[PDB]
Amino acid sequence: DIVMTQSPDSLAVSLGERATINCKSSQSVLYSSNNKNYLAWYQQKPGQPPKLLIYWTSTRESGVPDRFSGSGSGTDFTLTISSLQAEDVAVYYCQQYSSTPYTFGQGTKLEIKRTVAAPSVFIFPPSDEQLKSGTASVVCLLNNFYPREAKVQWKVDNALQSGNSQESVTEQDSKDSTYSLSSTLTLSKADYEKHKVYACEVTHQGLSSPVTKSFNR
Amino acid sequence: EIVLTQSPGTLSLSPGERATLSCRASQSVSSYLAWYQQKPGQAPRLLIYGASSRATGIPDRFSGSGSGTDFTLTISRLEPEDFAVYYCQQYGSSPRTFGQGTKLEIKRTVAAPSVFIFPPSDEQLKSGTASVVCLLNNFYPREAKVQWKVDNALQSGNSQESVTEQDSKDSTYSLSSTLTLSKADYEKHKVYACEVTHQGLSSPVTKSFNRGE
Amino acid sequence: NLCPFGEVFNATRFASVYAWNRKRISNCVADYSVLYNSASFSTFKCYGVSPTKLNDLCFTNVYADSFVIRGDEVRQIAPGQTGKIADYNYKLPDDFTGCVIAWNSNNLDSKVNYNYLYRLFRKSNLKPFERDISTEIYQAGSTPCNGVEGFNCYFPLQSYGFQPTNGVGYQPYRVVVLSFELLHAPATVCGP
Amino acid sequence: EVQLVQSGAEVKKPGESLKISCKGSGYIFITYWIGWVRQMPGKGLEWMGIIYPGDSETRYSPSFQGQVTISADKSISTAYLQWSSLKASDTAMYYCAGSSGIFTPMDVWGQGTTVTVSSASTKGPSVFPLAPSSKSTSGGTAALGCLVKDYFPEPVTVSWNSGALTSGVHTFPAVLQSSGLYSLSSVVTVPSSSLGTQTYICNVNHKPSNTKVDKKVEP
Amino acid sequence: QVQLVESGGGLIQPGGSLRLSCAASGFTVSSNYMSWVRQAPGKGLEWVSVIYSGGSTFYADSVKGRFTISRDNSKSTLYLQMNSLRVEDTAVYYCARDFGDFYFDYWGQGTLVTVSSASTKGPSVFPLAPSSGTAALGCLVKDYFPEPVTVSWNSGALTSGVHTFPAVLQSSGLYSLSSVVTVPSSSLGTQTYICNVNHKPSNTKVDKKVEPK
Ligand SMILES: *[C@@H]1O[C@H](CO)[C@@H](O)[C@H](O)[C@H]1NC(C)=O
Repeated sequence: DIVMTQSPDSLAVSLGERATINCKSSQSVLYSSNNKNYLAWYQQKPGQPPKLLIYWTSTRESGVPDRFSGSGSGTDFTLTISSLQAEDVAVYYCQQYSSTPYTFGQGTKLEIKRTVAAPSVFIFPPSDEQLKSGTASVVCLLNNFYPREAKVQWKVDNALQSGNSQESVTEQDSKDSTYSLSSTLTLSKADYEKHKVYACEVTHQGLSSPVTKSFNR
Repeated sequence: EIVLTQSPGTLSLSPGERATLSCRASQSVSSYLAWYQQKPGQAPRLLIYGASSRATGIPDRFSGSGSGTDFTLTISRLEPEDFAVYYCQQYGSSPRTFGQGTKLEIKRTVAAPSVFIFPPSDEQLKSGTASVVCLLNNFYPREAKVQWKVDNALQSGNSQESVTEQDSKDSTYSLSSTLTLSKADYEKHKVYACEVTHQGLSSPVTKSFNRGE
Repeated sequence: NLCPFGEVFNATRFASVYAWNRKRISNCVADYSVLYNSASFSTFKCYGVSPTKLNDLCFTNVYADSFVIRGDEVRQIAPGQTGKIADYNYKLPDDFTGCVIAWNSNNLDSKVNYNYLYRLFRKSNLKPFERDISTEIYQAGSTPCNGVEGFNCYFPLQSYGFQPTNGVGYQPYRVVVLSFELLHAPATVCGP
Repeated sequence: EVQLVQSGAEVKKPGESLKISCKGSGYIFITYWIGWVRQMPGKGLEWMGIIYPGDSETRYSPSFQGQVTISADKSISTAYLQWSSLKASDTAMYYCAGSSGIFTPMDVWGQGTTVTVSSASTKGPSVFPLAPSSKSTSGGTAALGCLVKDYFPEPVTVSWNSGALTSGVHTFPAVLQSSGLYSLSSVVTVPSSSLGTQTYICNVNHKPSNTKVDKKVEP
Repeated sequence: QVQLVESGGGLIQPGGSLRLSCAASGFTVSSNYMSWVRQAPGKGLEWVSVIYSGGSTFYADSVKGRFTISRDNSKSTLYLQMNSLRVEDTAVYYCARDFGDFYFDYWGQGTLVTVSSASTKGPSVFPLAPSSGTAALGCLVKDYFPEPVTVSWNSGALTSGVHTFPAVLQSSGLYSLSSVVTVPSSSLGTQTYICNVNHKPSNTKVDKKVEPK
């Protein structure tokens, strides 16, 4: 199997700038004496099937805008987006069709590099309706921030919480190109009513110091 | 996988007649058929290829016919021997497949069997087992019935039969019925008999011996 | 200057597989949209190239190989295949860059016929894209044959029956093999 | 313009047998080879095999050899991907890709088929409100949402004001809990001056369970 | 003249390996199609493998991935390597000269391949004394494995009326055999009869003398 390796794994390029993605081939991707490399590039938007952009490392599929460019030879190949636009946010794969075992790349995530935006942090106590069921969920919301990297830590009475928190992140927004994160702290009602303070601590690049949203039961 | 069906499964005729054998196929093979003759104890011998072409050295009395799905092998002026298991093979579509075979046997006058019975040898008795053998020599037709009666008691489940092919000299079959007993069981009985029923016998023929006599 | 694809595919009669015809195509604009998007082809297998993008590429030369074989043997027209035809009549290289096109021709080439031939005996397998038209008597023994058929001396060519009453596998199939050449010489076969 | 249309989403228990279809339409289709690509949740694309519909020639990837069977039916121009026995490791989305030859790029892609193999059974979601308060306001904007918990299988559609309220909404991707059920949260940012004038209701629909819940969130 | 002589068949445990040779004369092996055809005991003929004149090899599904066909031009021999052997593979394998992957115009004598977990055992010969015009006598070849066993009378001097029955598999898992002759009466005593039994798989050679008791 011809192992295909891409670099970088994730790329952040500002609007209207140039995006470059590399693809390294373990072997040759030549099929015969055509001297044409049997390598293709695919674009997959979130929730979308893959779409073929460039094939033979240089020829673009019909309808592909001119801002997409492909180059390379031998074992090194590169996909170039000359002027990144809001519609170019997707995951890009390189795939060879030289040998019968078809191999795709690891995938490169492309996001729009916007300005640093501090998250808006909100906390929600569990509802009385849910409290009747015997389990209490505390939700901490991080709204409209960039970059995606953010640390969320739950402290209950200034005691760190482990193993009872799950995070979920939205995709990059079409308009503001920001991110939203929701951390859910799930607990039994017995343990929920054994403490008073439920704090959500958030660390981000856009924060001079970590913020803490808390409430008293 | 084309399957070849042959009819009849077995055919018997007297010398000098004409034997007709049919080979039917699952799908049309367009005359891509071959015929073979396999005498007992011998390898198959090519008879007719292409469903109509005789092989080298094959007498003119053999003849092939038919095309597509239905085929026919016709043999005329049946001499001595010339009777064996005849196979039809198709080579229209891979894999190549054979027919199940059509056994051929000659006919002759009905001859009664010569019945002989052999008590177990004393050398074998020393080993702890006794074998009693009944011989049905030079009889026709092949169909015959052999029953073992020990002290006028019918014996079942401990005898095996083996019959030869047609003799070259006189087309006579021969059958051997062998009774297997332990040494202790052999000493517990006195009279061992072999009763033979055949088309050539008006009444069942029984050959018996007494142990120690 | 239209490329003579119609001469090859729509030919009144085809050549036998052992003497397969080859058409050299150069210095013309090729419109493959007349060829594909037309149905009537029971088998259209392409290797290494896409017929969809054939109308905007430039190739140095294009070859069209024509022959008639049985339906069972159509699979033998493929890289890495083995058989009577792949070894003795028509061989495709393992790195084949082209399309193999076949269609049933029981109406045309089957007569209630006996004119299409194939090579049945050969001492060695065919090299790719090799044409052998020898009718010399095949020598299966140490005895020389002196050009007369006999024991251990067979005519190397056999004829297809091609009867309309046969099965689909036995029915004749006209096969056209498209081979594309990309020499460093200036390209002469392009498209719209 | 050739198109590939696959079958609907499949939810099966482990050990069952599944057969998903992929039908294509287009004049130039005898030339098109149909392949299969597996994409596990959050991971890349994995090539399983390819088949030519004309002669049913099938070439499998070694990683999927014997693990799955690829079939075709040229009469109806459909391709199939069948598992003898399903395992929980097979929870992934499967695409069928069309290419006009072997060793050519795959131009035509299907919409995809989602296969969720799990030992869990269908369960309706429980919808709870995320009350907007002084802990959920940014001065001029107030954040409120709905908590969807303990449902199976995917998907769940959440809408606010029956699709009227769309600006500033965020429906987070479903997270799979250790219980085998999914949990999802959807939140909306609305002006803090409309907490009394307007009524904010989230509509959670679970078609597999026929569970329609309209929860009203209020301070 | 064309000769096809085979060798290498015998007893092999299931899962083992066996290779058979087929010496060829009268034609060049490298320039002809060659095939192996097997015949299960009491069943039809099945095509196993073929090697083309160009070296191409094709196998049947039931033996694909387990059997390998090959030739040695320098020794004019056709080989069949049987790996991953199964009990179902037990059959008589014939070496046939294939004419263009169509039909077999010349066949080898055939060699038996027996695939069983049983162990080779030598036969035991016991006299069959004549009873008290024409008299009958014979020898009993019992409890040998595997096939075959060859029997002779007076080292080939006596060949008329020699009926050798087909072997029958007993309940013990071992074959049994009886061979009898029909010598005219009054020849006993003046002429001594000895049956020559040979079991090549066990390298057993017994010349047992049968005397009228
Ligand atoms: C051959 O004739 C058909 C109609 O039978 C026509 O559609 C086709 O274009 C012709 N072939 C070529 C290669 O143009």
